[PDB]
Amino acid sequence: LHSEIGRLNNQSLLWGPYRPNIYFGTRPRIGKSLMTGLMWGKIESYTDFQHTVRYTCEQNEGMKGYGWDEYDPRRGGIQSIHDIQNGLDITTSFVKIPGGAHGGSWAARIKGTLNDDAPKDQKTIVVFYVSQEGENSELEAVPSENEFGYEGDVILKGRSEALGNYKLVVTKGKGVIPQSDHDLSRLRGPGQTVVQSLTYPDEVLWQAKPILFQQLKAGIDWLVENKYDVADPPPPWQVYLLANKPGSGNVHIVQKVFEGDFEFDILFSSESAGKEVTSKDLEREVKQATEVFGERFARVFDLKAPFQGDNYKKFGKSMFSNLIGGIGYFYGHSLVDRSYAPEYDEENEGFWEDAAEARARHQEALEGPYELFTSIPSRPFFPRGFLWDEGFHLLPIADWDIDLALEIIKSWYNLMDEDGWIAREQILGAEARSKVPKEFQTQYPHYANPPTLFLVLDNFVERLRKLDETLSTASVDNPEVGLEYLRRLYPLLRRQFDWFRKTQAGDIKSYDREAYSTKEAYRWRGRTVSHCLTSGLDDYPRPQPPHPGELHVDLMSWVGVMVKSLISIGSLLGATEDVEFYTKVLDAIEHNLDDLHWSEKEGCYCDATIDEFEEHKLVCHKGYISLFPFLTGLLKPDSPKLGKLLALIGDESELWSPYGLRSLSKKDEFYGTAENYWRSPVWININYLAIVQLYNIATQDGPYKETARDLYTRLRKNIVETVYRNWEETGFAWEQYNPETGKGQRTQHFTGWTSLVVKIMSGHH
Ligand SMILES: CS(=O)(=O)c1cc(Br)cc(NCc2cccc(CN3C[C@H](O)[C@@H](O)[C@H](O)[C@H]3CO)c2)c1
Ligand SMILES: *[C@@H]1O[C@H](CO)[C@@H](O)[C@H](O)[C@H]1NC(C)=O
Repeated sequence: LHSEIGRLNNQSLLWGPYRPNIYFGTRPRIGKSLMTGLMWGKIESYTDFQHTVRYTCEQNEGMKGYGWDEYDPRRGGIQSIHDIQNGLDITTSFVKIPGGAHGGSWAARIKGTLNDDAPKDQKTIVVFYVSQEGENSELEAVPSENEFGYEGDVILKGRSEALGNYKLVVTKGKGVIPQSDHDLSRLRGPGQTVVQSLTYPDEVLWQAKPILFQQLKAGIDWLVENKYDVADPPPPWQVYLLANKPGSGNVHIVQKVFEGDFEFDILFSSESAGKEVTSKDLEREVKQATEVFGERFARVFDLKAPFQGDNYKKFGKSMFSNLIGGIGYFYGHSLVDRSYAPEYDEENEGFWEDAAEARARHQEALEGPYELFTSIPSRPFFPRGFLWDEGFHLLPIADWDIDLALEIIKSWYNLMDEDGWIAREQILGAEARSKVPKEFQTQYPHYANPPTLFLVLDNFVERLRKLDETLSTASVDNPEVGLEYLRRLYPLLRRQFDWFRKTQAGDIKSYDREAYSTKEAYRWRGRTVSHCLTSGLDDYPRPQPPHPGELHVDLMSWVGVMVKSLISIGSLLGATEDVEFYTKVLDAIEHNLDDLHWSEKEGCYCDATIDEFEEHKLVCHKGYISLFPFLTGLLKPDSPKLGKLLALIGDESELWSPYGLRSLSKKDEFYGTAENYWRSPVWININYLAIVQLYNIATQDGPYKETARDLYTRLRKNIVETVYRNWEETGFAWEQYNPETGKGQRTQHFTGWTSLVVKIMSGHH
């Protein structure tokens, strides 16, 4: 039955708009297959279209906003794009139709409406670009009856091992098509849908913009050669209309020009299924998907007071939809330094200069290929897998569709190498790389990232203990299936646990350090004078200078999160030998958090170094780091240390702003200094951890029940309202929030862990 659910999940999830790096495009969960993308831009001049054309996601003055109004990857959804530069409001509706043996069928409606500022007679170029990778696959444009292009539908017939036989149709659509009275119309026609069918080597098919522009340029060169000149030039929109040449190839460019509003459909029909998909099917299944999205949202994200209002529900639907709508399928080689240079051990003072010298040997090489199916922080800025971000992303997604979340977890752990390393940043293939400066592509097998994916696994375990509808929960509804998933993943979780303990070890034994355990102590590898990128809190202040005797309380707390998860999963699988070890490690971390990291003077947890005189020193910088044992759920609800942490959390002069918890205390010497990334702003991912732990204490007997209830109530309200007010004013989820003004700052379209807000509103943890 595990095998049966696996195949049905495969078939359900195969097709999607799984190219979140571009406004709109489709690909299946197959490395070398059929991909589509949408391009559009106004044309007012002989030179403007190169500057107006849209393809890859951006955010700037020219784009008001964009995102998914509703989305669920098994069914499809609706995207809204508000383009000021091109004066267009665009809708892309995408729907999946199950059937046959090859992942089913799908359809898209593209609709563009001029805004009130646009010229009513605006000419808009729209391109549908289709590519297919594979040695033994075929794709052919059926030629038109008409001389110069198509009056009706463009039909593509293709075949592959992976998709079987299929037909991809771009409909005639509705809208005025401009007609040229120019002499050129005798050879190029007066204006119509055109198709160019081309072949390039498989590895460059993703470069749609340059491929398109090379064809436009060859057309303009043809005009120059054949005496079309500035004495009497064709109109711009005819100069940029490709000569019709349909045929077979691994690239097909479908170009339409519209005057005023337009719409057209894309119908992908799987031959292995029944009747071919129609525009009538598309309209019906779009209406059905909305109805089903609506009913699941009310069940899963039942917003509690005081966020019951319709405004909050629309806000919640927008944040959730953009998070799950960012799901991508990536395929290609990663760039990895596999030298394991001894400088990467960082055992000496000044280790950052040694490691810089090693990096400057440039022994990094492409390896793979790998695939990844994952949500992303940001379409315009970070359209790729980040390891600790994905733990936050999957908390709401698992509520929606636990089988989807387990698919993404499996996809991530299938990247783990023999030693137990997953790269914190997955840049798979040339397309993924095109967005990342070379200096920043190379992954390092000594760089960790917080194991936040274990949190998702903890939610799954608690749910396990206590057709698209049925599939979404198969892995909890059928315990045999749930357990088999954990049996197969369990060794990889354990391998990662051992990797952390082996590669991120701190030094107790070699200094004057007293503690309950000689073993449990941790130091993030990879830190520079001003940074610790691997912790996730890039520029949160750490001991100066960095030093091989450093110990990091967040890293120890993360290892606690992992042991506790392995106790749970180990127990379920009857791995008795394993569970007794985990139990002794947990006990050791509990004691060593106090013996190495607790400051009585300051009343919080601290990172540690060793002095100029080789002695253990605490270095206290009050902020997220100070609370880590509490954020990760390691403290007993009666702990005196908890009470001191609750006082710190609640203190307005330290962490507590009207807009949420500050990353760093106003009292710290490093408040608002340097890049001020994690040195004052409010981050929703760490606020979400605080909110969940306060709620845990508020719904249990103990000395802090009422303190925790008050802080829970207020922090939930402060966080939700800051994210909502900013969404209402800007249309955006932001990366972080200003604790003086409450303004969203840094990166827009951060959905992204800012979307946890939908879990905070729905409550009941
Ligand atoms: C002056 S700056 O404000 O542009 C600035 C200051 C400092 Br210092 C460092 C950086 N790095 C750039 C950078 C690269 C890749 C992803 C991110 C986004 N975040 C950063 C999160 O910290 C990380 O936890 C999270 O996984 C990651 C993904 O969501 C950012 C930028
Ligand atoms: C889905 O089935 C195909 C069959 O060719 C298989 O090779 C592929 O790995 C499966 N997809 C996954 C594991 O998501």
